[PDB]
Amino acid sequence: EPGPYAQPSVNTK
Amino acid sequence: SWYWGRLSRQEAVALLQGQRHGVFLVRDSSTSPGDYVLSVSENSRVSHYIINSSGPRPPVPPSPAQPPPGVSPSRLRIGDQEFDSLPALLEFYKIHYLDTTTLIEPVSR
Amino acid sequence: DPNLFVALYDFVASGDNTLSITKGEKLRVLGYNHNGEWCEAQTKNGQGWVPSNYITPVNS
Repeated sequence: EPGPYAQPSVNTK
Repeated sequence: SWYWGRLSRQEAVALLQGQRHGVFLVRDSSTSPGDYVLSVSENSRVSHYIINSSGPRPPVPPSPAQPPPGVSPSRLRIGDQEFDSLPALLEFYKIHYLDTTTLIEPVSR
Repeated sequence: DPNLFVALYDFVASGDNTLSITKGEKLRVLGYNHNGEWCEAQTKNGQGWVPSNYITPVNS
């Protein structure tokens, strides 16, 4: 749902 | 050259479409007011990262040493790192491994 | 506050989006920023961009 853009973070679970 | 203002999403893609790797450019987000976006023509796919940028030209100053109400600097911010402006931002993406390989030069020449 | 605000300090503008304003002055804020950092003030002189902290609603 909350996927408006890519957003470079590279974390996740 | 790299600072594209009022660049429509469909336009960016139509420009980067079929463009060799290394081509990148900044553009104002559509569903994000006062927000920039990093465009990069990947391997047959143009990616677009969301970036934040101050609204007005004037830089907002800080409040007195006392408790600052709604403290929100106008500095640049992107992901887990901040920057002074777009120039520095673009440089980062070119020096970092965000998308496929590193950036080379802006869509312009 | 329909459009009644006041500056706590003296702000200076270089003609840009900002507007040179003094401290303790009352301005009409009819514009805000997406992040809430800037504040668009307006007075008899015209409109101007004033910080979100340097300005504050009038005494109500």
